[PDB]
Amino acid sequence: EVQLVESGGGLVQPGGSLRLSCAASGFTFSDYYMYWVRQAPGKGLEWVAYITKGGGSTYYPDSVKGRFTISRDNAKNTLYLQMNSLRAEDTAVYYCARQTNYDFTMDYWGQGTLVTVSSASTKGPSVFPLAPSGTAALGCLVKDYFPEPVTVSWNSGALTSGVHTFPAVLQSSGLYSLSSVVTVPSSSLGTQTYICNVNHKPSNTKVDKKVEPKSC
Amino acid sequence: EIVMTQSPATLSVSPGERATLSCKASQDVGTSVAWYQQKPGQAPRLLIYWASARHTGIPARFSGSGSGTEFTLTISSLQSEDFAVYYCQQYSSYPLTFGGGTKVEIKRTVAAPSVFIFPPSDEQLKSGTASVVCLLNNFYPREAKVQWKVDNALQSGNSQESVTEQDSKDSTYSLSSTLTLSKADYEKHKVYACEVTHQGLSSPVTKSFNRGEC
Amino acid sequence: MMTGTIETTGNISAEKGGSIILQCHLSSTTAQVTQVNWEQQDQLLAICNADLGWHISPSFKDRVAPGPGLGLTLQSLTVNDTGEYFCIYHTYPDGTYTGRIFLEVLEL
Repeated sequence: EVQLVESGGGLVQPGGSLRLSCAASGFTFSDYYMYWVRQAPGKGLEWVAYITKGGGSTYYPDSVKGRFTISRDNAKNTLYLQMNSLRAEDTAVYYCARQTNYDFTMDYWGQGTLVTVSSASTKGPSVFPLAPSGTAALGCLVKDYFPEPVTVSWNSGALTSGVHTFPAVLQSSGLYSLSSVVTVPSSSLGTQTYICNVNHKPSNTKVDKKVEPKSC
Repeated sequence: EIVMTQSPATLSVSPGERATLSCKASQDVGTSVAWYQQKPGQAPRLLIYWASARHTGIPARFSGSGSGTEFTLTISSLQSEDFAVYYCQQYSSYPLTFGGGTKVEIKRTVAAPSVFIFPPSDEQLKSGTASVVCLLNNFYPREAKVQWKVDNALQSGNSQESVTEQDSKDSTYSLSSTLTLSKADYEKHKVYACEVTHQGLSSPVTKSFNRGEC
Repeated sequence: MMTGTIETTGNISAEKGGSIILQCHLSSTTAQVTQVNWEQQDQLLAICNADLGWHISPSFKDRVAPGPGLGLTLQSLTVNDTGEYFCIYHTYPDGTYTGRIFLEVLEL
């Protein structure tokens, strides 16, 4: 089964340099032409690079020409994107994608790496409980962190239906916060326990908080 | 560069109906147009290539057409899962260009929100700031309004909201308003309210607590 | 087991700046030709897809025109065009047949 797994995204400072990688599995990598595509937060799709089967020809749009370099290691089945002189407008999810062997477009894509270019520094979040007072609601508030992203599970992936994790919001602090909530049977409140699992990999923060009706 | 224009950028279509997305080209691109479907938090997947050919594994109610400069994507028997942003792309000449995207919102029947208020945790109050949050759950359409009042004083310029993307199975939105305050001003007042209006509500819905009770 | 053969238009020497026709033909098989590629060792020039027709690679748009038939017309030859060209037939149920054309763009 065809797989494109990307890594190397992160936070890096203006003018800095970063190298993304994309590991291919499930097809003959050396047979395929490859691209990188980026997408700014809340924006559309921007083609960024193109490399031939072998590596002998490369193309880039002007926006990025000179600073980004696409390469490949067909022995390791891995595609790379070398980024230099990173400016603000390079913040984006970066996708790798293989070219159709039946046409000249983009057949299959990786999940993407977020690349954040900024002067601000990594900060972990505080996890606070949203406690329940039919159907009942509760959840976790995740306040003051940088950069994105943060991931929230419930009961370490067990509790999945009824969960809403909201888009992060940038506060005036220049820091982000969000909330995750789940709706549950009210009957289930005094019996089964509800734990959120907050993970902020940039700050190497992992926290599990349990929400219960508050001790008044 | 060849400029791909997708307009409207937004379309609201009822379940079961037929959506028609448009993609114009600043110059002739032949039939070297593709269409991608991008669901939230997900990589784009390829729907149509060669202007009208359907990628394998793609349901037959997706169909593309067009040549030259005017292209079209048509989603028949539209359903909740089809909520996505759809981009056209030309590969006739360099540089490769994507269109702006057209978000297809599924225009389901009106659903009133379910409101919930959460007072700040004591563990947060140990740090000087208190956050009071209000949840609006599984409603349609998107437009909904939230007013905070502390001791019946309407709050302003101290809240922030976030809406989820349209749900892929029931096509509703959910919303969170967050009131951020000093612990100082939090402790100087006692009743905290979240008041919600919405097209599915015959009359405004309020949810309250009194700081220090239960 | 795999009976077909490729004829070609033969190895080419041509002056800079002209246009020239390259073509192959598959014979002595009845397999269905699902796709024909034109390549250059590392570069894909054009795909004639069974029921869709011709697409020229975007990096060759104005250098290559499709046709005649399953062939190509290279348009304004430069010394850089010198090299081996391949017509690659994807067929069912025989498989992949390949024919080779060498092109030498001279500056007499």
